[PDB]
Amino acid sequence: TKCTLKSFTVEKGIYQTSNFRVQPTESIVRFPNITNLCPFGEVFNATRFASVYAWNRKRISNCVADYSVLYNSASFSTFKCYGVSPTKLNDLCFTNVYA
Amino acid sequence: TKCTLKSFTVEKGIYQTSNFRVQPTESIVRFPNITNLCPFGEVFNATRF
Amino acid sequence: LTGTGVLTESNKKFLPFQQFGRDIADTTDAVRDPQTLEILDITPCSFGGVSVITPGTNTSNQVAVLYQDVNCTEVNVFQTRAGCLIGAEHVNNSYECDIPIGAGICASYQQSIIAYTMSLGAENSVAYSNNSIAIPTNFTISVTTEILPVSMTKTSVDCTMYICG
Amino acid sequence: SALGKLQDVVNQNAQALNTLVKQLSSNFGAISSVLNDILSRLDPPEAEVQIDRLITGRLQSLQTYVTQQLIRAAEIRASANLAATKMSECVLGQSKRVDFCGKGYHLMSFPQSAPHGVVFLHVTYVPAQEKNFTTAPAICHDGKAHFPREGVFVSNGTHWFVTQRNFYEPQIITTDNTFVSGNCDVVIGIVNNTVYDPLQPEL
Amino acid sequence: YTMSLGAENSVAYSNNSIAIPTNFTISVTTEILPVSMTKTSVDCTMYICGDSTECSNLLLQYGSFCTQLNRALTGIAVEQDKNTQEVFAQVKQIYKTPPIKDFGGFNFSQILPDPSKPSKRSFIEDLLFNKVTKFNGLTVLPPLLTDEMIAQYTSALLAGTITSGWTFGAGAALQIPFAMQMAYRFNGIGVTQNVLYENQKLIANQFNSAIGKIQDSLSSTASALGKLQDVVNQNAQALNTLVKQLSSNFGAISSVLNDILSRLDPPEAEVQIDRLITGRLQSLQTYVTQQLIRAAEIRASANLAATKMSECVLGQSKRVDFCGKGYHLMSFPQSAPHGVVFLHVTYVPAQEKNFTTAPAICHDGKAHFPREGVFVSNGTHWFVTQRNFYEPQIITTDNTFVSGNCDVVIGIVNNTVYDP
Amino acid sequence: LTGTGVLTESNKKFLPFQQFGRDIADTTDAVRDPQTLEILDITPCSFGGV
Ligand SMILES: *[C@@H]1O[C@H](CO)[C@@H](O[C@@H]2O[C@H](CO)[C@@H](O)[C@H](O)[C@H]2NC(C)=O)[C@H](O)[C@H]1NC(C)=O
Ligand SMILES: *[C@@H]1O[C@H](CO)[C@@H](O[C@@H]2O[C@H](CO)[C@@H](O)[C@H](O)[C@H]2NC(C)=O)[C@H](O)[C@H]1NC(C)=O
Ligand SMILES: *[C@@H]1O[C@H](CO)[C@@H](O[C@@H]2O[C@H](CO)[C@@H](O)[C@H](O)[C@H]2NC(C)=O)[C@H](O)[C@H]1NC(C)=O
Ligand SMILES: *[C@@H]1O[C@H](CO)[C@@H](O[C@@H]2O[C@H](CO)[C@@H](O)[C@H](O)[C@H]2NC(C)=O)[C@H](O)[C@H]1NC(C)=O
Ligand SMILES: *[C@@H]1O[C@H](CO)[C@@H](O[C@@H]2O[C@H](CO)[C@@H](O)[C@H](O)[C@H]2NC(C)=O)[C@H](O)[C@H]1NC(C)=O
Ligand SMILES: *[C@@H]1O[C@H](CO)[C@@H](O[C@@H]2O[C@H](CO)[C@@H](O)[C@H](O)[C@H]2NC(C)=O)[C@H](O)[C@H]1NC(C)=O
Ligand SMILES: *[C@@H]1O[C@H](CO)[C@@H](O[C@@H]2O[C@H](CO)[C@@H](O)[C@H](O)[C@H]2NC(C)=O)[C@H](O)[C@H]1NC(C)=O
Ligand SMILES: *[C@@H]1O[C@H](CO)[C@@H](O[C@@H]2O[C@H](CO)[C@@H](O)[C@H](O)[C@H]2NC(C)=O)[C@H](O)[C@H]1NC(C)=O
Ligand SMILES: *[C@@H]1O[C@H](CO)[C@@H](O[C@@H]2O[C@H](CO)[C@@H](O)[C@H](O)[C@H]2NC(C)=O)[C@H](O)[C@H]1NC(C)=O
Ligand SMILES: *[C@@H]1O[C@H](CO)[C@@H](O[C@@H]2O[C@H](CO)[C@@H](O)[C@H](O)[C@H]2NC(C)=O)[C@H](O)[C@H]1NC(C)=O
Ligand SMILES: *[C@@H]1O[C@H](CO)[C@@H](O[C@@H]2O[C@H](CO)[C@@H](O)[C@H](O)[C@H]2NC(C)=O)[C@H](O)[C@H]1NC(C)=O
Ligand SMILES: *[C@@H]1O[C@H](CO)[C@@H](O[C@@H]2O[C@H](CO)[C@@H](O)[C@H](O)[C@H]2NC(C)=O)[C@H](O)[C@H]1NC(C)=O
Ligand SMILES: *[C@@H]1O[C@H](CO)[C@@H](O)[C@H](O)[C@H]1NC(C)=O
Ligand SMILES: *[C@@H]1O[C@H](CO)[C@@H](O)[C@H](O)[C@H]1NC(C)=O
Ligand SMILES: *[C@@H]1O[C@H](CO)[C@@H](O)[C@H](O)[C@H]1NC(C)=O
Ligand SMILES: *[C@@H]1O[C@H](CO)[C@@H](O)[C@H](O)[C@H]1NC(C)=O
Ligand SMILES: *[C@@H]1O[C@H](CO)[C@@H](O)[C@H](O)[C@H]1NC(C)=O
Ligand SMILES: *[C@@H]1O[C@H](CO)[C@@H](O)[C@H](O)[C@H]1NC(C)=O
Repeated sequence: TKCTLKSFTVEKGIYQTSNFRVQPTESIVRFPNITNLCPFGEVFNATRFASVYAWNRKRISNCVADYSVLYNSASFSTFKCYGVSPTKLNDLCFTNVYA
Repeated sequence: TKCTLKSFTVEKGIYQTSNFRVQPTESIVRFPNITNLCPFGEVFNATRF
Repeated sequence: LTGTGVLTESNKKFLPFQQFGRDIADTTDAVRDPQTLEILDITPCSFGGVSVITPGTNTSNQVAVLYQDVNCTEVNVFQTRAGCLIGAEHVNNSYECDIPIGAGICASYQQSIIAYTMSLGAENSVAYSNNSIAIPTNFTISVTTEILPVSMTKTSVDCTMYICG
Repeated sequence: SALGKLQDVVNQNAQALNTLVKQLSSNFGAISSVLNDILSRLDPPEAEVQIDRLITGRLQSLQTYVTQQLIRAAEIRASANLAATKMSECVLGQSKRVDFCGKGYHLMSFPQSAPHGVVFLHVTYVPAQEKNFTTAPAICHDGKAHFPREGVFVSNGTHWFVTQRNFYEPQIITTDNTFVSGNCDVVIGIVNNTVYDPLQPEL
Repeated sequence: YTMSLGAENSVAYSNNSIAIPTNFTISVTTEILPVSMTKTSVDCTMYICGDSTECSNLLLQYGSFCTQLNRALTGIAVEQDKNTQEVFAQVKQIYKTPPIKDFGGFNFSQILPDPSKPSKRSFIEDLLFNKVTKFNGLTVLPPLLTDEMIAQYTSALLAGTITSGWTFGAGAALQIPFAMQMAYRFNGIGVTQNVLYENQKLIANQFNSAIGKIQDSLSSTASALGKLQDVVNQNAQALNTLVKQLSSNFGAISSVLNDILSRLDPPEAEVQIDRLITGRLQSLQTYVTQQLIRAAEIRASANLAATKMSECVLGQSKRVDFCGKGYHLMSFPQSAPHGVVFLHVTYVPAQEKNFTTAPAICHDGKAHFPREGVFVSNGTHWFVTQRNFYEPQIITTDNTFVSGNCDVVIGIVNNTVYDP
Repeated sequence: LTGTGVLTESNKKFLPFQQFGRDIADTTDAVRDPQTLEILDITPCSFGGV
């Protein structure tokens, strides 16, 4: 009270404060378990690719894919990752992964 | 009126739903009449050259 | 000179020197025609908003629309100082204002929607004379109700949670 | 709709609050309206710009909300001062202010509570059964002009009476309800009659 | 120089001396009160964005700000109509004046409406209206009441107070001859009916001269109606500032969206676009906030005007300096473009003359007190005179009452009380 | 959908395709646990003040 009143004499009354962050116990994560590691080498290191004039879209879905192995690889240079960040890709969950 | 008030029922009154603005129709350009047209032609058609 | 508007013939004239003309607050007001030397005034075409008059879904669903400060020619139509009213029919009768439209014109639901000049009251010429008095011989004892707000909800927001959480 | 005024205030609050919360779902040019998602996708150096975009808009909305709340509080405070004055004058006493304590000659007011306000039941006196009478500014008797002490000089066409100004109670014209000032040569509308003296017959 | 508050008058106070007025200077003071401001509205989309589709695709990521602004302006306009209704629409059964204006010698021709069809106003109303004098997505809504109907309300109130008095403000308009209503208003301000009835001709020339002076003062000076002119100029200047804020870069390349959309690639032209958007939003928000504050001020003034019309026009106020300075008799409403003018008729004593007094008079050891007046002395003889007008009325038992003996009261002066 | 709150057992009925139901100001109010498909209500934790 006396710190927010900027004084050492307070007198009668009521005086307020700031956020009441009731600290939540632990942390819960409820990601669905497909129990199927997503084979992601289907796209990057696989057979011969298509041409730019006829580019092809691949789909990976209903699987648990990890981008950390991709970023950690030093061969995979020239990253931009517009709209997101490579370090924060891991915790994100997606559905429409158009490759 | 229902959509702007965002209520299915409305009550007696007057409500400014939207705005009306007249569309322009064709376009016009006006400049000083004729020209100060040069005696350029006498150069192209000169006799003593 | 670039813009949009209605280019009407103007009675007021520039000097032979002056070619353009502005209005007060520095807005274009008239321009002399360069082809033939005469001065045409400018009045930008109507852009007044549109409003809807309704008696309420409880009574009916008929709609009357007011295009403010727009002639009915520039899209039963009734021309009013407030604007052009469509869907409401003018009537010579006078009634107490029900849905205020403006400039003395009010609308009401009477089947359809009728618009009129509000009646200020019943014209009552008091029987005044310099030797005539009116004394009451009775009374009423009237109980009326006067509602007055004295307080509102004591809301209180915290900026940190609202902005950051 | 009788309590519409009170309802208005409530609405003017609730709507405002709703508007405020609806301002929490506005991008304000930012990538989203959720801080957690922005912090979970972008790096903090680049998430700072989006957080600034959200903060500027939210702070402007909050300041606008507080400003309109202050204006509403000013108007409600004016209304509360009016209500306190009406409780002090209409309720705790009898008010001679016209149309302050309802329409008509105010008699007394009864307060009643309402969720966010007060309702005054104004009991006022409205006289209505009119009768016209022929009227005199003054009465001439022995050249005295005999002005009325407390009432008006009405007449049934033929005879004259001194009634009170708000209820037809005729009473005869006597020296006890009538006082003398001057002679009958100055008053424009003087009317000649007889004022009765009680004392002489009382002998 | 150092200002002087006025003349250092020193009243001739004494513990036995009074100053009883012997005349009066019936006067008509003037009061001007604003009751409404210009009903305006702004199309926030058209204002901020003009007609560009890109800006209209923005200003929605900013949320419901435009709805807030137009709702506030609509509320202000409805409040202006409510103010005009409260000040003027206070009388039922719009009244008319008799064809024969025999109001005890009084002359209300300048305030009464004239058939010569200036709208339907009166002479004073014509002078008042003579004295005080769209584009860019902002319009002015016409007032719900037109000046003719406001003048009709004014004429109805004037006819009710001229013929009926204060009765039309309670129930039905009980007609009562003029110069008899005014006698009762004197009764209300203390002086008896004798003053008016014996001074009836004088109290019509005083009032007519006051009305003529009001006419001359209103005609002469251009700053007479300064309050309404200030209101109009303030509204016009706020509108002009709002308009001129459009031609402001606000940190962008230009104040015209077309130029920015022309000379820049839209992805980075977005920065200039929303810089202009924020600037115009701030300007509009400031305009709305100041309009709301000024509307609160105008609402206070309109409530004051309604209270005055209820108490001054429709009654006789005992409140001091409320309906003009002096003992208020009755008031007259007149309409002005955005306000009301009250012609406060007041009574002012003037022409004083001092005598010597006594709290009570001792007769037969009984300490008579004055029933309704003051005890005064001509230096030789004592009289009971009313407190606002010199009228001797030699002391009798009818106008004095006995409260004991001549011991406790301090300023006892021995005398005789006549017995009828 | 990160955030803190109390996850009470929900009583609202969901479309078998609807994943998470919001409310005014698009705050995540109800959510289906991806495993053991059921409905839960997210309610903000105690944020009163002192
Ligand atoms: C490429 O295919 C291999 C499967 O054999 C995986 O990546 C290999 O990882 C090992 C050790 O982690 C390295 O020694 C190899 O050089 C990698 N192979 C490469 C780079 O071609 C993985 O399945 C694929 N890499 C992806 C998907 O990034
Ligand atoms: C533009 O041209 C017209 C005609 O070529 C000029 O106006 C003519 O003026 C004469 C006499 O003043 C009239 O008899 C004609 O009827 C006019 N013509 C028309 C079409 O109205 C005009 O002066 C020219 N503008 C200039 C020179 O600025
Ligand atoms: C003056 O010069 C002009 C410009 O060259 C001539 O205009 C054209 O001239 C050619 C050749 O003389 C003709 O074939 C065209 O028909 C002319 N055009 C027009 C529109 O007439 C013009 O003829 C010359 N004047 C003369 C030669 O008397
Ligand atoms: C004043 O008005 C009241 C009614 O407002 C009159 O009382 C009514 O009298 C009639 C017959 O005399 C009865 O049938 C009604 O039932 C009465 N009404 C009430 C409410 O009591 C009263 O008579 C009037 N005053 C005079 C002097 O006639
Ligand atoms: C004038 O008012 C008086 C007051 O009552 C009326 O005089 C009396 O009327 C009654 C009948 O109602 C008679 O019985 C009395 O003899 C009257 N007293 C008199 C004449 O002194 C009288 O009727 C009224 N005059 C009118 C209405 O013209
Ligand atoms: C009331 O005023 C009128 C005129 O101002 C007077 O009474 C009328 O006088 C005319 C002629 O002077 C007569 O034709 C009418 O019949 C009269 N009517 C009435 C009702 O008296 C008179 O000066 C005033 N009356 C009083 C009593 O003061
Ligand atoms: C008083 O009544 C009489 C009745 O005519 C009128 O005044 C009288 O006028 C005559 C001369 O015309 C005098 O001789 C009388 O002395 C008067 N009577 C008095 C003074 O009482 C007149 O109608 C009345 N006086 C008024 C109304 O002032
Ligand atoms: C009370 O004051 C008024 C003026 O306010 C006096 O009226 C003036 O009287 C003189 C002489 O009698 C006249 O020449 C003026 O024309 C009067 N003026 C007006 C406007 O009528 C009145 O005389 C004073 N009363 C007394 C008793 O002296
Ligand atoms: C009330 O005052 C007005 C204006 O002061 C008078 O109107 C005048 O009428 C007479 C002839 O009718 C002329 O002097 C003028 O036409 C009007 N104006 C002026 C300035 O005099 C009106 O006559 C007065 N009322 C009465 C009953 O006389
Ligand atoms: C004060 O006024 C009284 C009342 O008029 C005066 O007494 C009267 O004086 C006159 C002449 O001065 C006599 O005719 C009266 O008979 C007196 N009235 C009586 C005796 O009752 C008194 O003189 C005045 N005093 C002054 C002017 O100083
Ligand atoms: C007003 O004040 C004066 C001044 O004291 C009083 O006059 C005095 O009266 C007493 C006897 O009553 C004398 O002894 C004094 O000499 C007087 N004073 C003067 C200065 O002469 C007077 O009594 C007071 N009157 C009232 C009503 O209070
Ligand atoms: C009243 O007059 C007398 C002087 O004539 C004074 O009062 C008298 O006081 C004596 C005793 O002091 C009593 O015996 C008398 O009866 C009184 N006379 C009365 C009451 O008439 C005194 O000067 C006067 N009273 C005042 C001035 O208040
Ligand atoms: C996936 O999670 C569900 C949770 O109900 C569990 O029943 C199932 O066995 C899991 N699949 C595995 C472990 O492969
Ligand atoms: C409005 O609706 C109610 C029922 O919702 C009905 O009782 C009432 O009569 C309606 N008012 C009308 C028809 O004017
Ligand atoms: C429509 O606008 C006004 C309103 O009636 C009118 O004076 C004007 O002549 C009309 N415009 C036309 C007929 O082009
Ligand atoms: C009455 O209404 C009709 C049709 O609206 C109109 O022609 C007429 O001028 C109005 N007035 C009179 C007095 O008929
Ligand atoms: C009351 O008014 C009527 C209406 O004209 C009239 O005939 C009657 O004489 C009036 N009565 C009195 C006493 O003036
Ligand atoms: C009025 O007051 C003055 C003081 O200036 C005084 O001289 C005069 O005597 C007083 N008048 C009477 C009648 O006492």
